[PDB]
Amino acid sequence: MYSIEVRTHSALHVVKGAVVKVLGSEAKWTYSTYVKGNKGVLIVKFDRKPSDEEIREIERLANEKVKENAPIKIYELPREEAEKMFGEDMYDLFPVPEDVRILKVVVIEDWNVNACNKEHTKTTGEIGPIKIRKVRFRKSKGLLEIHFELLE
Ligand SMILES: [Zn+2]
Repeated sequence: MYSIEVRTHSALHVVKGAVVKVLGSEAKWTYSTYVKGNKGVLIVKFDRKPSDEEIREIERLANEKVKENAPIKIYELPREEAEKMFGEDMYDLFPVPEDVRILKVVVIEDWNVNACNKEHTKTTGEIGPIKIRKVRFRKSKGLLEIHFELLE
């Protein structure tokens, strides 16, 4: 019972984790994301159009994580300490403004770690079913787009 957008924003972290499990470290860098209502889009740097099989697996794993109802942990830490603890992987391609010394790090254990200060659900179960609507690879930009939506 969080707003729909809070659930969708939380889904981005679950979807990213699935993307990395399926596609590997080559897709670990988020370029951008966007949420509107129950719809979201995750854009990561990648070098090819995933196969229908890979796409189906990303969706399955995302939903499996939701069903597990794992906790979505938030750690507030000095920026340099977070860097020592999590390394470069907690960041996306657009660096957090340099003046930010207090960082909030979102952790879904063994799934995804990301510096993000937005509101999130407390557990992955609160997100609800996730459906991948469209996947688009922009060869010229080296970016992979994953469009999805929440069933509630
Ligand atoms: Zn977030």
